[PDB]
Amino acid sequence: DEDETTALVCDNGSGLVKAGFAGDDAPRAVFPSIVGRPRHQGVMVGMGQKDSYVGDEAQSKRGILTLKYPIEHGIITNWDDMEKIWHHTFYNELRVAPEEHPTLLTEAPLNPKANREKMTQIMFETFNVPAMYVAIQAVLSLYASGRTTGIVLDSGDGVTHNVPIYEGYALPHAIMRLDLAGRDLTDYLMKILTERGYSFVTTAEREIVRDIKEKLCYVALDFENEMATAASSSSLEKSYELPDGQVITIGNERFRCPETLFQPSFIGMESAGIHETTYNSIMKCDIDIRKDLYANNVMSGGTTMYPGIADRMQKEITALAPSTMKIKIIAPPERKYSVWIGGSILASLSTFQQMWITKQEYDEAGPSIVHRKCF
Amino acid sequence: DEDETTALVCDNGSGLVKAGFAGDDAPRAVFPSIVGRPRHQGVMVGMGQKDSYVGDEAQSKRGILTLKYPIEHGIITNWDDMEKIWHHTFYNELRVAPEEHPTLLTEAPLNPKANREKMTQIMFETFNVPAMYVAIQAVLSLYASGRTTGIVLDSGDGVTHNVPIYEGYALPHAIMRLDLAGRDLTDYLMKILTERGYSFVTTAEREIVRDIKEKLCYVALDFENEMATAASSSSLEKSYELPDGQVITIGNERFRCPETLFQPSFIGMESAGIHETTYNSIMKCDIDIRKDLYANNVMSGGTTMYPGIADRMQKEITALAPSTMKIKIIAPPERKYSVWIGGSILASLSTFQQMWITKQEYDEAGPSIVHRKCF
Amino acid sequence: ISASRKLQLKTLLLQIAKQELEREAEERRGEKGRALSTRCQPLELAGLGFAELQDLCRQLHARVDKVDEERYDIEAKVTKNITEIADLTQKIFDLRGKFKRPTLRRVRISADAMMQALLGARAKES
Amino acid sequence: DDIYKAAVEQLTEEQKNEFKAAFDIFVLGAEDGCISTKELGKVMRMLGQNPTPEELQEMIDEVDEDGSGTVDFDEFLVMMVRCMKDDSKGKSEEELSDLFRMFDKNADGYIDLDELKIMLQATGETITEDDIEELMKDGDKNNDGRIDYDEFLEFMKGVE
Amino acid sequence: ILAERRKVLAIDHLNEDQLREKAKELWQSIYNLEAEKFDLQEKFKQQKYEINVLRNRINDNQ
Repeated sequence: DEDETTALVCDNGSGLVKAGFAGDDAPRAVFPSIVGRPRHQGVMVGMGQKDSYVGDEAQSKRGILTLKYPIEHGIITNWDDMEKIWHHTFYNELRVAPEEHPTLLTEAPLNPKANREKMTQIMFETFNVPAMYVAIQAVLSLYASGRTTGIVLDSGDGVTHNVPIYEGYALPHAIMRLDLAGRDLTDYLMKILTERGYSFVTTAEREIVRDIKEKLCYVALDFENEMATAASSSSLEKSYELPDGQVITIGNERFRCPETLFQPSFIGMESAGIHETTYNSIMKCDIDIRKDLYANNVMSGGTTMYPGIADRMQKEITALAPSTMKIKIIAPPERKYSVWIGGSILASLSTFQQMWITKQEYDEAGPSIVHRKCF
Repeated sequence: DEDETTALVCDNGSGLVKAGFAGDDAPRAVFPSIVGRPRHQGVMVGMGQKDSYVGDEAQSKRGILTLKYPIEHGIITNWDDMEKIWHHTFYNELRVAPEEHPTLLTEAPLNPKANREKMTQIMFETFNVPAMYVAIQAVLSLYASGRTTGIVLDSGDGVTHNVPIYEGYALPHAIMRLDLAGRDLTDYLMKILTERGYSFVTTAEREIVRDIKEKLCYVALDFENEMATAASSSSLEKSYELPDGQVITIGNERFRCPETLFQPSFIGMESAGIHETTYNSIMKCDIDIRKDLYANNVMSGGTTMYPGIADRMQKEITALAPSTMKIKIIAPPERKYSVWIGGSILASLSTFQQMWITKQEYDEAGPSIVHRKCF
Repeated sequence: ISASRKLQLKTLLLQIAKQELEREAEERRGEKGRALSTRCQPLELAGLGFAELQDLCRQLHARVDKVDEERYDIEAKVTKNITEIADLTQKIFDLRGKFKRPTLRRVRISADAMMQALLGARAKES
Repeated sequence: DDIYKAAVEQLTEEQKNEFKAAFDIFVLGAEDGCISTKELGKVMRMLGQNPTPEELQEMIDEVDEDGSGTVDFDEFLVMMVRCMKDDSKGKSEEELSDLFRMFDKNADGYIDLDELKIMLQATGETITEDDIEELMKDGDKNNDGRIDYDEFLEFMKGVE
Repeated sequence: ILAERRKVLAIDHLNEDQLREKAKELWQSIYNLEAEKFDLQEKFKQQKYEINVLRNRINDNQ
């Protein structure tokens, strides 16, 4: 498949792992961070079957499997399951592996340090990677976006980081990390769809409601006006096809789920929302920085695919921001993929070739080396 | 590169550096006397980024830099930083290498040796200038001002010189080094604006207050009636736009700051202020000199640009001065730029071509030569 | 144009441009090697007196020292302008380049290679 | 355009006939006598495929220099044939800079006309002042009759 | 650095062959440094040239 020892890049979240090789501007394939296991007793023999299923296998045979996610809020809690997902990712589907390629991982600036230590150990001892680097997701978003400055809202599956970067430098005192992400938005949606008579509890159901959110939901520039009509008229409803031929018809729930980004109180979180959070990352920086961060609100990660997000965010920040000042938002089509893409850019940059931890330095220092060599 | 091997002239104060070539009527460029350094950890790679920035680079990139001034109340204490500012000045804005041209630098004679010795050494050893000359600020100001007789009030960023000159001669016993300057006026304003609810404590904030002072402040010939009204009415407040779009209004504080020059107790200084110091320099001169200095008080340097300052000084001196006599102030538009203009004039005089230290005499004698050849 | 004229042109053109660099350079390195053989001239030997000989050893020695210093200065300034090439280059290039790395597509794999991987032995004259 | 003609100076035409054979094998897939957007789709999902859509929409709108507006038959053919790699020497930065020295003989980073004219005249082949008109449009991206180097670069980068 | 830009100068105890060796090995080492001088001038010539370019693009940007 490949004729060069290019670095490999993997963006591993509580949703899916985006993966491919450096030099591309997209992952080669997406690998859901899922390990599936049968929840039923087998009766027939000569049926093939797996002890455990991963990624797309886990989703394809999900009718009788319970599906578990090894990553919680950016932390791998079950790395034995991640090794199976990674083995499949590398050797079966991407047809590349760390064994013959250096590997770049994507992470948040405040991701618990022990999590990088374990991923570092796995790629060096299980997959025999010749070298490693763990990069900041905000950096990767800025490279993909064509910027050196901005507030990056990396919208992960289990956590949003929110870190300001100026002239290529971190401004860590203004990080406003929030325990709200795409997976929590799904929880709100399933609770309100439960109120309508469509409970989502078991694995197949959990996957369906996630799929409903991704295809039907939006934020809109004005929640209250959107609701005044959506709560009053069937013209704002959409019927989603469930796997068995039945449908679910969804009204203002279509936007109330996404709205949790602006209203975290919807899921019990003590927060004013992502626009206030973005505002504080800008406002807590020095006034000669603030102008450049107001001009560079960078949306990245997932949930940014919701219609109206660019307008909802720019308008709320403008309202919070001082007058005269111009507030601008970056929301490129390289959305949801921009962290992976930035990983490709960074791994391949000539300026980054000396930033790699080799599998020499690794064994002399051990896995904790990532804490000194990467960030 | 020029049409003559003209001297280059650089007027390096504690505030700003004015530079151009001898024979012009203006500096070609002005730089802050600043060397800036990043106070943040880089996150992105391949971002360029200097160890230090100088002059206008230091100010343009200041959002994350600490900004230091190599000159302390007229004395260079950091000559590595001044060498970098000078290289930038000479090669990037003037576009002339000193190796082919004599260079004239300026200082008060009150300066405790190190400044003229190091200024001479930097130009001879790091720039290989063929010749050097360290000039007197009072001399330069009087040439620029059209005088041979009078008192130079150069109340700029560092120190006030207040040196009297008669028929081109110094009257050194009457020179009063005064620790009251534009830099102290800025610090005072930062503190009183803090009282109003707009704290200014960081580098960016210090630069903002200096900009506020330069654009909004005035002294007033009658500060008492001016504050009786300014402290009572919003109708005398002037709005200033802060870099992030926020607005600060300043009332009696606008003049309260400049007033320090006449009320030095505002910054904890045991002094009579600039009007009495000027008066005492006149008084200390012989009785047949006093009358010529009373009639010729000459403004130079900075802070002499405040509205009401020429009138404030002339009236305060008149009040201290004897009757019959006419007390007068000369306040040319060559204000603040007058030392540089004088440098252009002096460097070019035929009667000053024997005053230059050659790059022969320098090496035979060493930098202590400045004490035998310049003044 | 039907411009094989243009192809052999531009090879010949980049040729002649490097060739004007090269005539520039023939002049330059003439001066170079000329100054080499002279600046230390193969010296003359027969019959001389010993004191003068040690004087000349010391002389050529201090000449090493001095010529060293001097070319080192040419270096240091060359180096300053080299850093300047780095910096003007890099930093104007910041004002002035940096996606010169294009959309670096690896689908621009060895295209002949993936081709052949999909075609076989039908690729022999090229 | 010109490149087409040089490369056909490499080899001969009977080759092209057997190409046409290969293509009767392929030529299934013109919606419009062209191989345009839907044809890209059709002949590429022939195997369930389509080019990296940068390539694809690129062919759709952009590489239309002429105002073809679309992937012609010619343009889909263009991608499918520019497949096998053969360009020579693509001359560029360090080349073009050392060149720029005598280009900008001015020693200034801004070429004048006749240094380039000399280089043109001494290449080894034909200088159409048509093409010199081209080059003034191109080289001096400033088009101020004097060329900073990178202007001349992109004016000369990437060609034999 | 001044004091040591000189190599070691050995012309005291040995006979005449090593004496001429000393002088002329100095000669050729000079000779070399002479080269480096000329050619760093040359490099600086093309250097100021391509930096004529560089300052041009400076202007083109500033």
